[PDB]
Amino acid sequence: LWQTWLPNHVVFLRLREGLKNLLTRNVVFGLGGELFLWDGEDSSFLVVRLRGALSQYQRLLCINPPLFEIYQVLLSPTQHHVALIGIKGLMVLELPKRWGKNSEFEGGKSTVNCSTTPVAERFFTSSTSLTLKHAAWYPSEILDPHVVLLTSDNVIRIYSLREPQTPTNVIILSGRAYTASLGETAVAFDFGPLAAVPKTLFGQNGKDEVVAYPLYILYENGETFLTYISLLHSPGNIGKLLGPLPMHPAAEDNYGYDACAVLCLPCVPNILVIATESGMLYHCVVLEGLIPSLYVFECVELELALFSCPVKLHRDPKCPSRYHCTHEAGVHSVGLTWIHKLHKFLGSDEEDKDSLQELSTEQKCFVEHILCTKPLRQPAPIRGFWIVPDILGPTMICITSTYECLIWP
Amino acid sequence: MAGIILTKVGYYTIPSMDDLAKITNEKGECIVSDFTIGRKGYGSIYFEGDVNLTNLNLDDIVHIRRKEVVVYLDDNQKPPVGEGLNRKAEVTLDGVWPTDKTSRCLIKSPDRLADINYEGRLEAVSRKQGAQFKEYRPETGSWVFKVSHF
Repeated sequence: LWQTWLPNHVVFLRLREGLKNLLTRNVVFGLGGELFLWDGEDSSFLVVRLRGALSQYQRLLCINPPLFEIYQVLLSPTQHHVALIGIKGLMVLELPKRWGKNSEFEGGKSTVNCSTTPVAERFFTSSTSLTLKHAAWYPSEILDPHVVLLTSDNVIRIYSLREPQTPTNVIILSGRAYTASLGETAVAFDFGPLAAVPKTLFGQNGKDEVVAYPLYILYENGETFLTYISLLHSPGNIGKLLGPLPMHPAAEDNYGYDACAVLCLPCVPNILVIATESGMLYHCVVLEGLIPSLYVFECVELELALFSCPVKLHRDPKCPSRYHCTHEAGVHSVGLTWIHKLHKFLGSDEEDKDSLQELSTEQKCFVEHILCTKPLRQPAPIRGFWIVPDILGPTMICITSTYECLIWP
Repeated sequence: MAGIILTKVGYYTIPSMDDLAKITNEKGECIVSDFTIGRKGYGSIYFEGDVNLTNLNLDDIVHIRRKEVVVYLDDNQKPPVGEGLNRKAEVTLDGVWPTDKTSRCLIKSPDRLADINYEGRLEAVSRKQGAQFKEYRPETGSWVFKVSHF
Protein backbone atom coordinates (compact mmCIF):
# COMPACT_ATOMS: atom_id res chain seq x y z
CA LEU A 1 0.00 0.00 0.00
CA TRP A 2 1.36 3.39 -1.01
CA GLN A 3 0.28 4.85 2.34
CA THR A 4 3.25 2.87 3.70
CA TRP A 5 6.07 3.32 1.18
CA LEU A 6 5.35 6.76 -0.29
CA PRO A 7 7.15 8.71 2.50
CA ASN A 8 10.35 6.82 1.58
CA HIS A 9 10.19 7.51 -2.17
CA VAL A 10 13.29 9.10 -3.67
CA VAL A 11 11.33 12.07 -5.05
CA PHE A 12 11.23 13.52 -1.54
CA LEU A 13 14.99 13.05 -1.15
CA ARG A 14 15.39 14.83 -4.50
CA LEU A 15 13.12 17.70 -3.43
CA ARG A 16 14.69 17.82 0.03
CA GLU A 17 18.20 18.09 -1.42
CA GLY A 18 16.85 20.89 -3.62
CA LEU A 19 16.24 23.02 -0.53
CA LYS A 20 19.89 23.18 0.53
CA ASN A 21 20.81 24.39 -2.97
CA LEU A 22 3.33 35.89 -0.38
CA LEU A 23 1.08 33.12 -1.68
CA THR A 24 0.46 29.97 0.32
CA ARG A 25 2.38 27.05 -1.15
CA ASN A 26 0.91 23.85 -2.58
CA VAL A 27 3.39 22.02 -4.81
CA VAL A 28 1.37 18.80 -5.20
CA PHE A 29 -1.74 17.52 -6.96
CA GLY A 30 -3.11 14.06 -7.67
CA LEU A 31 -4.64 12.58 -10.81
CA GLY A 32 -5.80 9.02 -11.27
CA GLY A 33 -3.38 6.88 -9.32
CA GLU A 34 -0.52 9.33 -9.78
CA LEU A 35 0.99 12.01 -7.54
CA PHE A 36 2.56 15.10 -9.13
CA LEU A 37 5.23 17.07 -7.27
CA TRP A 38 6.54 20.39 -8.58
CA ASP A 39 10.35 20.55 -8.50
CA GLY A 40 11.13 24.25 -8.41
CA GLU A 41 14.86 23.86 -9.00
CA ASP A 42 14.35 21.97 -12.29
CA SER A 43 11.02 23.57 -13.30
CA SER A 44 9.37 20.20 -13.84
CA PHE A 45 6.94 17.74 -12.27
CA LEU A 46 7.98 14.50 -10.58
CA VAL A 47 5.25 11.90 -11.16
CA VAL A 48 4.92 8.94 -8.77
CA ARG A 49 2.49 6.12 -9.53
CA LEU A 50 0.55 5.22 -6.38
CA ARG A 51 -1.61 2.36 -7.71
CA GLY A 52 -1.16 -0.58 -10.06
CA ALA A 53 9.18 1.00 -6.44
CA LEU A 54 10.96 3.70 -4.43
CA SER A 55 13.19 4.87 -7.31
CA GLN A 56 10.61 5.00 -10.13
CA TYR A 57 9.11 8.29 -11.30
CA GLN A 58 8.55 10.27 -14.47
CA ARG A 59 9.85 13.81 -14.98
CA LEU A 60 7.48 16.10 -16.91
CA LEU A 61 9.62 18.94 -18.27
CA CYS A 62 8.42 22.40 -19.24
CA ILE A 63 9.45 23.03 -22.84
CA ASN A 64 9.40 26.73 -21.86
CA PRO A 65 9.90 26.99 -18.09
CA PRO A 66 8.59 29.75 -15.83
CA LEU A 67 11.22 32.15 -14.52
CA PHE A 68 9.08 33.33 -11.60
CA GLU A 69 8.75 31.08 -8.57
CA ILE A 70 5.79 28.69 -8.63
CA TYR A 71 3.88 28.79 -5.34
CA GLN A 72 0.79 26.74 -6.24
CA VAL A 73 -0.18 24.13 -8.82
CA LEU A 74 -3.81 23.58 -9.79
CA LEU A 75 -5.25 20.89 -12.04
CA SER A 76 -7.96 22.02 -14.47
CA PRO A 77 -11.56 20.74 -14.28
CA THR A 78 -11.08 18.63 -17.42
CA GLN A 79 -7.71 17.46 -16.03
CA HIS A 80 -5.72 18.13 -19.22
CA HIS A 81 -3.92 21.26 -17.97
CA VAL A 82 -2.15 22.42 -14.81
CA ALA A 83 -1.95 26.04 -13.69
CA LEU A 84 1.50 27.04 -12.43
CA ILE A 85 0.66 29.91 -10.09
CA GLY A 86 3.19 32.42 -8.80
CA ILE A 87 3.22 35.92 -7.36
CA LYS A 88 4.73 37.30 -10.59
CA GLY A 89 2.85 35.28 -13.19
CA LEU A 90 0.73 32.33 -14.19
CA MET A 91 1.69 29.62 -16.66
CA VAL A 92 -0.48 26.76 -17.92
CA LEU A 93 1.09 23.37 -18.63
CA GLU A 94 -0.58 20.87 -20.97
CA LEU A 95 -0.26 17.31 -19.72
CA PRO A 96 1.07 14.77 -22.25
CA LYS A 97 -0.88 11.75 -23.41
CA ARG A 98 -0.74 8.30 -21.83
CA TRP A 99 -0.35 4.87 -23.39
CA GLY A 100 0.96 1.45 -22.46
CA LYS A 101 -0.49 -1.18 -20.16
CA ASN A 102 0.52 0.91 -17.13
CA SER A 103 -0.99 4.10 -18.64
CA GLU A 104 2.31 5.92 -18.24
CA PHE A 105 2.88 9.21 -20.03
CA GLU A 106 4.12 8.57 -23.58
CA GLY A 107 4.74 4.90 -22.92
CA GLY A 108 6.83 5.24 -19.77
CA LYS A 109 9.73 7.40 -20.94
CA SER A 110 11.82 8.70 -18.05
CA THR A 111 11.35 12.28 -19.29
CA VAL A 112 8.44 13.87 -21.17
CA ASN A 113 8.33 17.39 -22.61
CA CYS A 114 5.18 19.40 -21.88
CA SER A 115 3.92 22.45 -23.75
CA THR A 116 3.39 25.57 -21.65
CA THR A 117 1.78 28.95 -22.29
CA PRO A 118 2.12 32.07 -20.12
CA VAL A 119 -1.07 33.89 -19.16
CA ALA A 120 -1.65 37.65 -18.86
CA GLU A 121 2.07 38.09 -19.50
CA ARG A 122 1.59 41.77 -20.35
CA PHE A 123 0.15 42.70 -16.95
CA PHE A 124 3.09 41.28 -14.97
CA THR A 125 5.86 42.93 -17.03
CA SER A 126 4.23 46.26 -17.90
CA SER A 127 3.27 47.09 -14.29
CA THR A 128 6.32 45.82 -12.40
CA SER A 129 4.60 46.02 -9.00
CA LEU A 130 1.48 44.14 -10.16
CA THR A 131 1.17 40.80 -8.37
CA LEU A 132 -1.17 37.82 -8.43
CA LYS A 133 -3.32 37.44 -5.31
CA HIS A 134 -5.44 34.40 -6.22
CA ALA A 135 -6.11 32.19 -9.22
CA ALA A 136 -8.48 29.35 -10.06
CA TRP A 137 -10.12 27.64 -13.01
CA TYR A 138 -13.55 28.42 -14.33
CA PRO A 139 -15.36 25.33 -12.97
CA SER A 140 -16.85 24.08 -16.25
CA GLU A 141 -15.89 20.57 -17.36
CA ILE A 142 -17.36 21.15 -20.85
CA LEU A 143 -16.07 24.49 -22.13
CA ASP A 144 -12.52 25.32 -23.20
CA PRO A 145 -10.31 25.79 -20.11
CA HIS A 146 -10.50 29.29 -18.63
CA VAL A 147 -8.31 30.61 -15.81
CA VAL A 148 -9.48 33.33 -13.42
CA LEU A 149 -6.87 35.73 -12.02
CA LEU A 150 -7.20 38.23 -9.17
CA THR A 151 -4.36 40.76 -9.30
CA SER A 152 -3.19 43.42 -6.86
CA ASP A 153 -5.01 46.13 -8.85
CA ASN A 154 -8.27 44.79 -7.34
CA VAL A 155 -9.40 43.46 -10.73
CA ILE A 156 -10.43 39.94 -11.75
CA ARG A 157 -9.73 38.85 -15.32
CA ILE A 158 -10.72 35.64 -17.10
CA TYR A 159 -8.59 34.16 -19.88
CA SER A 160 -9.22 31.41 -22.39
CA LEU A 161 -6.20 29.25 -23.18
CA ARG A 162 -7.03 29.98 -26.83
CA GLU A 163 -6.21 33.68 -26.21
CA PRO A 164 -4.06 33.67 -23.07
CA GLN A 165 -3.10 37.37 -23.41
CA THR A 166 -6.59 38.89 -23.85
CA PRO A 167 -9.23 38.62 -21.09
CA THR A 168 -12.62 37.26 -22.08
CA ASN A 169 -14.16 39.02 -19.06
CA VAL A 170 -13.04 41.70 -16.61
CA ILE A 171 -14.46 42.47 -13.16
CA ILE A 172 -13.41 45.87 -11.82
CA LEU A 173 -14.00 45.64 -8.06
CA SER A 174 -13.05 49.29 -7.39
CA GLY A 175 -0.02 52.11 -3.95
CA ARG A 176 1.47 55.55 -4.57
CA ALA A 177 -0.86 57.00 -1.92
CA TYR A 178 -1.14 56.87 1.84
CA THR A 179 -4.60 55.44 2.49
CA ALA A 180 -6.82 54.44 5.40
CA SER A 181 -8.90 52.07 3.24
CA LEU A 182 -6.00 49.65 2.82
CA GLY A 183 -8.34 46.67 3.32
CA GLU A 184 -10.80 47.65 0.56
CA THR A 185 -9.06 45.28 -1.83
CA ALA A 186 -9.73 41.67 -2.79
CA VAL A 187 -7.47 38.96 -1.40
CA ALA A 188 -9.28 35.80 -2.55
CA PHE A 189 -12.31 34.40 -4.34
CA ASP A 190 -14.03 31.05 -4.77
CA PHE A 191 -16.66 29.64 -7.12
CA GLY A 192 -19.80 28.00 -5.80
CA PRO A 193 -21.51 25.00 -7.37
CA LEU A 194 -23.29 24.91 -10.71
CA ALA A 195 -26.62 26.73 -10.76
CA ALA A 196 -29.40 27.34 -13.26
CA VAL A 197 -30.21 31.05 -13.49
CA PRO A 198 -32.67 32.99 -15.67
CA LYS A 199 -31.11 34.35 -18.84
CA THR A 200 -32.51 37.74 -17.80
CA LEU A 201 -29.80 37.89 -15.12
CA PHE A 202 -27.31 38.74 -17.89
CA GLY A 203 -29.52 41.23 -19.76
CA GLN A 204 -30.77 38.83 -22.44
CA ASN A 205 -34.28 37.43 -22.74
CA GLY A 206 -36.53 34.46 -23.46
CA LYS A 207 -37.33 33.33 -19.90
CA ASP A 208 -34.87 30.46 -20.33
CA GLU A 209 -32.47 28.96 -17.80
CA VAL A 210 -28.71 28.92 -18.41
CA VAL A 211 -25.64 27.56 -16.67
CA ALA A 212 -23.84 29.93 -14.31
CA TYR A 213 -21.45 29.73 -11.37
CA PRO A 214 -21.60 32.04 -8.33
CA LEU A 215 -18.31 33.86 -7.73
CA TYR A 216 -17.70 34.95 -4.13
CA ILE A 217 -15.04 37.62 -3.60
CA LEU A 218 -13.35 38.37 -0.27
CA TYR A 219 -11.84 41.71 0.72
CA GLU A 220 -8.98 42.02 3.20
CA ASN A 221 -11.31 43.91 5.56
CA GLY A 222 -13.66 40.90 5.65
CA GLU A 223 -16.29 42.23 3.24
CA THR A 224 -17.72 39.79 0.69
CA PHE A 225 -19.14 40.27 -2.80
CA LEU A 226 -21.07 38.02 -5.16
CA THR A 227 -21.60 37.82 -8.91
CA TYR A 228 -22.79 35.05 -11.23
CA ILE A 229 -20.53 34.17 -14.16
CA SER A 230 -21.60 32.63 -17.46
CA LEU A 231 -18.76 32.51 -19.99
CA LEU A 232 -21.33 32.59 -22.80
CA HIS A 233 -23.83 35.18 -21.53
CA SER A 234 -21.85 37.39 -19.14
CA PRO A 235 -20.81 40.76 -20.60
CA GLY A 236 -17.17 41.46 -21.34
CA ASN A 237 -17.11 44.01 -18.50
CA ILE A 238 -19.08 42.65 -15.54
CA GLY A 239 -20.68 45.34 -13.39
CA LYS A 240 -23.50 43.47 -11.63
CA LEU A 241 -21.40 42.97 -8.50
CA LEU A 242 -23.55 42.39 -5.40
CA GLY A 243 -22.39 43.56 -2.00
CA PRO A 244 -20.79 43.99 0.39
CA LEU A 245 -23.10 41.23 1.61
CA PRO A 246 -24.54 42.29 5.00
CA MET A 247 -23.17 40.04 7.75
CA HIS A 248 -25.68 38.98 10.41
CA PRO A 249 -25.94 38.96 13.34
CA ALA A 250 -24.30 42.17 14.54
CA ALA A 251 -21.00 41.36 16.26
CA GLU A 252 -19.34 43.47 18.95
CA ASP A 253 -15.98 43.30 17.15
CA ASN A 254 -17.57 43.78 13.70
CA TYR A 255 -15.92 40.47 12.72
CA GLY A 256 -12.53 42.22 12.80
CA TYR A 257 -10.29 42.80 9.81
CA ASP A 258 -7.43 40.86 8.17
CA ALA A 259 -9.46 38.26 6.30
CA CYS A 260 -7.17 36.08 4.19
CA ALA A 261 -9.09 33.13 2.69
CA VAL A 262 -12.56 32.16 1.52
CA LEU A 263 -14.16 28.83 0.63
CA CYS A 264 -17.63 28.12 -0.77
CA LEU A 265 -18.76 24.69 0.35
CA PRO A 266 -20.65 22.85 -2.44
CA CYS A 267 -24.13 22.99 -0.93
CA VAL A 268 -27.42 24.84 -1.36
CA PRO A 269 -27.88 27.33 0.21
CA ASN A 270 -24.22 28.14 -0.35
CA ILE A 271 -22.14 28.31 2.82
CA LEU A 272 -18.98 30.42 2.99
CA VAL A 273 -15.96 29.79 5.19
CA ILE A 274 -14.04 33.01 5.89
CA ALA A 275 -10.62 32.69 7.54
CA THR A 276 -8.55 35.42 9.18
CA GLU A 277 -4.82 35.65 9.85
CA SER A 278 -5.61 35.50 13.59
CA GLY A 279 -7.08 32.00 13.19
CA MET A 280 -10.77 32.97 13.18
CA LEU A 281 -13.03 30.83 10.97
CA TYR A 282 -16.52 32.12 10.17
CA HIS A 283 -19.19 29.78 8.79
CA CYS A 284 -21.66 31.91 6.83
CA VAL A 285 -24.98 30.84 5.33
CA VAL A 286 -25.75 32.74 2.12
CA LEU A 287 -29.41 33.77 2.44
CA GLU A 288 -31.31 34.81 -0.68
CA GLY A 289 -32.52 38.40 -0.75
CA LEU A 290 -31.62 41.47 -4.93
CA ILE A 291 -28.55 41.50 -2.66
CA PRO A 292 -28.16 38.35 -0.51
CA SER A 293 -26.87 38.45 3.05
CA LEU A 294 -24.67 36.27 5.25
CA TYR A 295 -25.72 34.67 8.53
CA VAL A 296 -22.66 33.79 10.61
CA PHE A 297 -23.92 30.49 12.00
CA GLU A 298 -20.82 30.02 14.17
CA CYS A 299 -17.18 31.00 14.58
CA VAL A 300 -14.16 28.82 15.36
CA GLU A 301 -10.94 30.13 16.90
CA LEU A 302 -8.02 27.93 15.85
CA GLU A 303 -5.85 29.77 18.39
CA LEU A 304 -7.96 27.90 20.98
CA ALA A 305 -7.97 24.52 19.18
CA LEU A 306 -4.18 24.22 19.54
CA PHE A 307 -1.24 32.87 15.93
CA SER A 308 -0.55 35.46 13.19
CA CYS A 309 0.00 33.55 9.94
CA PRO A 310 -1.80 33.14 6.61
CA VAL A 311 -4.52 30.49 6.64
CA LYS A 312 -5.34 28.29 3.64
CA LEU A 313 -8.66 26.49 3.17
CA HIS A 314 -9.25 23.20 1.33
CA ARG A 315 -12.45 21.48 0.27
CA ASP A 316 -13.00 17.79 0.96
CA PRO A 317 -13.73 15.70 -2.16
CA LYS A 318 -16.15 13.35 -0.36
CA CYS A 319 -18.34 15.41 1.98
CA PRO A 320 -19.58 18.97 1.32
CA SER A 321 -19.81 19.38 5.12
CA ARG A 322 -16.06 18.97 5.80
CA TYR A 323 -13.10 21.19 4.96
CA HIS A 324 -9.47 21.46 6.05
CA CYS A 325 -7.28 24.32 7.23
CA THR A 326 -3.50 24.51 6.79
CA HIS A 327 -1.23 26.95 8.62
CA GLU A 328 2.16 27.21 10.33
CA ALA A 329 0.95 24.91 13.14
CA GLY A 330 -0.20 22.12 10.82
CA VAL A 331 -3.61 20.93 9.61
CA HIS A 332 -7.07 21.19 11.15
CA SER A 333 -10.12 19.27 9.98
CA VAL A 334 -13.52 20.91 10.44
CA GLY A 335 -16.81 19.04 10.17
CA LEU A 336 -20.01 21.08 9.86
CA THR A 337 -22.41 18.42 11.12
CA TRP A 338 -25.33 20.89 10.87
CA ILE A 339 -25.10 21.46 7.10
CA HIS A 340 -27.63 18.71 6.37
CA LYS A 341 -30.28 20.39 8.55
CA LEU A 342 -30.56 23.48 6.31
CA HIS A 343 -33.17 23.10 3.58
CA LYS A 344 -32.99 24.60 0.09
CA PHE A 345 -35.92 27.00 0.68
CA LEU A 346 -34.17 29.10 3.34
CA GLY A 347 -34.52 32.86 2.99
CA SER A 348 -33.29 36.12 4.52
CA ASP A 349 -36.41 37.25 6.39
CA GLU A 350 -36.55 37.68 10.15
CA GLU A 351 -38.16 34.34 11.05
CA ASP A 352 -35.41 32.52 9.13
CA LYS A 353 -32.65 34.38 10.98
CA ASP A 354 -34.31 33.54 14.31
CA SER A 355 -34.53 29.87 13.32
CA LEU A 356 -30.88 29.80 12.28
CA GLN A 357 -29.96 31.49 15.56
CA GLU A 358 -31.95 28.98 17.61
CA LEU A 359 -30.40 26.11 15.63
CA SER A 360 -26.87 27.42 16.19
CA THR A 361 -27.39 27.22 19.97
CA GLU A 362 -27.87 23.42 19.82
CA GLN A 363 -25.38 22.59 17.03
CA LYS A 364 -21.59 22.80 16.97
CA CYS A 365 -19.00 21.84 14.38
CA PHE A 366 -16.30 19.26 15.06
CA VAL A 367 -12.76 20.66 14.89
CA GLU A 368 -9.65 18.49 15.22
CA HIS A 369 -5.93 19.24 14.98
CA ILE A 370 -4.96 16.18 12.95
CA LEU A 371 -1.33 17.01 12.06
CA CYS A 372 1.16 19.06 14.08
CA THR A 373 4.17 20.63 12.35
CA LYS A 374 5.24 22.72 15.34
CA PRO A 375 9.06 22.83 15.64
CA LEU A 376 11.40 22.55 18.61
CA ARG A 377 13.10 26.41 16.03
CA GLN A 378 11.09 28.76 13.80
CA PRO A 379 7.78 27.34 12.50
CA ALA A 380 7.52 26.78 8.76
CA PRO A 381 4.42 26.43 6.57
CA ILE A 382 3.73 23.25 4.65
CA ARG A 383 4.58 23.03 0.95
CA GLY A 384 1.89 20.60 -0.24
CA PHE A 385 -1.54 19.32 0.70
CA TRP A 386 -3.67 16.79 -1.16
CA ILE A 387 -6.60 14.52 -0.29
CA VAL A 388 -6.44 11.30 -2.32
CA PRO A 389 -10.14 10.41 -2.84
CA ASP A 390 -10.76 6.72 -2.19
CA ILE A 391 -14.27 5.62 -1.28
CA LEU A 392 -12.82 3.20 1.30
CA GLY A 393 -11.38 6.15 3.24
CA PRO A 394 -9.77 9.44 2.22
CA THR A 395 -5.99 9.53 2.54
CA MET A 396 -4.36 12.90 3.20
CA ILE A 397 -0.85 13.79 2.01
CA CYS A 398 0.91 16.73 3.66
CA ILE A 399 4.37 17.84 2.48
CA THR A 400 6.23 19.73 5.20
CA SER A 401 8.63 22.65 4.83
CA THR A 402 11.47 20.11 4.56
CA TYR A 403 9.59 17.89 2.07
CA GLU A 404 8.66 15.23 4.60
CA CYS A 405 5.63 13.29 3.39
CA LEU A 406 3.13 12.95 6.24
CA ILE A 407 0.15 10.66 5.60
CA TRP A 408 -3.09 10.61 7.61
CA PRO A 409 -4.75 8.56 8.97
CA MET B 1 1.68 85.31 -7.14
CA ALA B 2 5.46 84.92 -6.88
CA GLY B 3 5.86 81.37 -8.10
CA ILE B 4 3.35 79.24 -6.21
CA ILE B 5 0.33 77.82 -8.06
CA LEU B 6 -2.75 76.67 -6.13
CA THR B 7 -6.23 76.93 -7.64
CA LYS B 8 -8.09 73.66 -6.98
CA VAL B 9 -11.31 74.41 -5.11
CA GLY B 10 -11.30 73.62 -1.41
CA TYR B 11 -7.51 73.72 -1.13
CA TYR B 12 -5.73 76.23 1.09
CA THR B 13 -2.41 76.95 2.77
CA ILE B 14 -1.34 78.15 6.21
CA PRO B 15 -0.01 80.80 5.82
CA SER B 16 -2.55 81.72 3.15
CA MET B 17 -1.50 82.07 -0.48
CA ASP B 18 -1.79 85.85 -0.12
CA ASP B 19 0.48 85.75 2.93
CA LEU B 20 3.00 83.58 1.08
CA ALA B 21 3.17 86.24 -1.65
CA LYS B 22 4.20 88.96 0.81
CA ILE B 23 6.72 86.61 2.44
CA THR B 24 8.54 86.34 -0.90
CA ASN B 25 11.82 88.21 -0.55
CA GLU B 26 13.73 90.60 -2.82
CA LYS B 27 15.19 87.76 -4.92
CA GLY B 28 11.85 85.97 -5.24
CA GLU B 29 12.32 83.09 -2.78
CA CYS B 30 9.49 81.92 -0.50
CA ILE B 31 10.89 80.14 2.58
CA VAL B 32 8.42 79.40 5.39
CA SER B 33 8.54 77.32 8.58
CA ASP B 34 5.73 75.01 9.71
CA PHE B 35 3.88 75.21 6.40
CA THR B 36 0.51 73.50 5.96
CA ILE B 37 -1.46 72.61 2.83
CA GLY B 38 -4.98 71.25 3.20
CA ARG B 39 -8.29 70.58 1.50
CA LYS B 40 -11.32 71.70 3.49
CA GLY B 41 -13.18 68.69 4.87
CA TYR B 42 -10.72 66.02 3.68
CA GLY B 43 -7.36 66.55 5.38
CA SER B 44 -4.12 68.49 5.52
CA ILE B 45 -0.35 68.04 5.45
CA TYR B 46 1.86 69.80 8.01
CA PHE B 47 5.54 70.30 7.09
CA GLU B 48 7.52 71.14 10.22
CA GLY B 49 10.64 73.20 9.59
CA ASP B 50 11.72 75.37 6.70
CA VAL B 51 10.61 74.58 3.15
CA ASN B 52 11.26 76.40 -0.13
CA LEU B 53 7.90 76.83 -1.89
CA THR B 54 9.46 78.94 -4.66
CA ASN B 55 7.89 78.07 -8.03
CA LEU B 56 6.13 74.94 -6.74
CA ASN B 57 2.95 73.92 -8.58
CA LEU B 58 0.97 72.66 -5.59
CA ASP B 59 -1.96 71.81 -7.87
CA ASP B 60 0.18 69.16 -9.61
CA ILE B 61 2.10 67.96 -6.54
CA VAL B 62 -0.39 67.67 -3.67
CA HIS B 63 -3.62 65.65 -3.83
CA ILE B 64 -5.90 65.17 -0.82
CA ARG B 65 -8.91 62.84 -1.08
CA ARG B 66 -11.21 60.99 1.30
CA LYS B 67 -9.08 58.53 3.30
CA GLU B 68 -6.23 59.15 0.85
CA VAL B 69 -3.44 61.59 0.01
CA VAL B 70 -0.75 61.76 -2.68
CA VAL B 71 2.31 64.02 -2.96
CA TYR B 72 4.09 63.98 -6.34
CA LEU B 73 2.08 61.83 -8.76
CA ASP B 74 5.07 60.00 -10.28
CA ASP B 75 8.48 59.12 -8.88
CA ASN B 76 10.37 60.58 -11.86
CA GLN B 77 9.25 64.17 -11.15
CA LYS B 78 9.96 63.69 -7.42
CA PRO B 79 12.94 65.47 -5.81
CA PRO B 80 15.27 63.59 -3.45
CA VAL B 81 14.41 63.07 0.20
CA GLY B 82 14.65 66.28 2.22
CA GLU B 83 14.02 68.66 -0.70
CA GLY B 84 10.74 70.08 -1.92
CA LEU B 85 7.68 68.60 -0.23
CA ASN B 86 9.28 65.11 -0.27
CA ARG B 87 10.32 65.22 3.38
CA LYS B 88 9.09 64.59 6.91
CA ALA B 89 5.45 65.59 7.31
CA GLU B 90 2.40 65.05 9.49
CA VAL B 91 -0.71 63.97 7.57
CA THR B 92 -4.26 64.44 8.84
CA LEU B 93 -7.10 62.66 7.03
CA ASP B 94 -10.67 63.47 8.07
CA GLY B 95 -13.84 61.43 7.79
CA VAL B 96 -12.02 58.17 8.55
CA TRP B 97 -14.45 55.67 10.09
CA PRO B 98 -14.98 51.92 9.69
CA THR B 99 -18.20 50.50 8.28
CA ASP B 100 -20.54 48.23 10.22
CA LYS B 101 -20.63 44.93 8.32
CA THR B 102 -24.24 44.31 9.44
CA SER B 103 -25.96 47.67 8.92
CA ARG B 104 -23.42 48.99 6.37
CA CYS B 105 -23.44 52.30 8.27
CA LEU B 106 -20.32 54.21 9.25
CA ILE B 107 -19.27 53.66 12.87
CA LYS B 108 -18.83 57.12 14.42
CA SER B 109 -19.65 56.42 18.08
CA PRO B 110 -16.53 56.83 20.27
CA ASP B 111 -17.67 54.01 22.56
CA ARG B 112 -18.27 51.71 19.58
CA LEU B 113 -14.89 52.69 18.13
CA ALA B 114 -13.26 51.86 21.47
CA ASP B 115 -15.12 48.53 21.47
CA ILE B 116 -13.49 47.45 18.19
CA ASN B 117 -10.26 49.33 19.01
CA TYR B 118 -10.22 51.21 15.72
CA GLU B 119 -7.23 53.14 17.07
CA GLY B 120 -5.15 49.96 17.14
CA ARG B 121 -6.31 49.14 13.62
CA LEU B 122 -5.07 52.54 12.44
CA GLU B 123 -1.72 51.99 14.16
CA ALA B 124 -1.31 48.82 12.09
CA VAL B 125 -2.51 50.50 8.88
CA SER B 126 0.14 53.17 9.49
CA ARG B 127 3.11 50.85 10.07
CA LYS B 128 2.21 48.71 7.05
CA GLN B 129 2.66 51.84 4.89
CA GLY B 130 5.86 53.08 6.53
CA ALA B 131 4.15 55.72 8.69
CA GLN B 132 3.91 56.27 12.45
CA PHE B 133 0.42 56.63 13.91
CA LYS B 134 0.03 59.70 16.12
CA GLU B 135 -3.62 59.98 17.18
CA TYR B 136 -7.23 59.46 16.10
CA ARG B 137 -10.19 61.75 16.86
CA PRO B 138 -13.59 60.02 16.57
CA GLU B 139 -15.83 63.11 16.49
CA THR B 140 -14.43 64.00 13.06
CA GLY B 141 -12.71 60.71 12.18
CA SER B 142 -9.36 62.51 11.99
CA TRP B 143 -6.45 60.12 11.45
CA VAL B 144 -3.11 61.84 12.14
CA PHE B 145 0.13 60.07 11.21
CA LYS B 146 3.72 61.06 10.47
CA VAL B 147 5.63 60.07 7.33
CA SER B 148 9.39 60.15 6.85
CA HIS B 149 8.95 61.28 3.22
CA PHE B 150 6.70 60.79 0.20
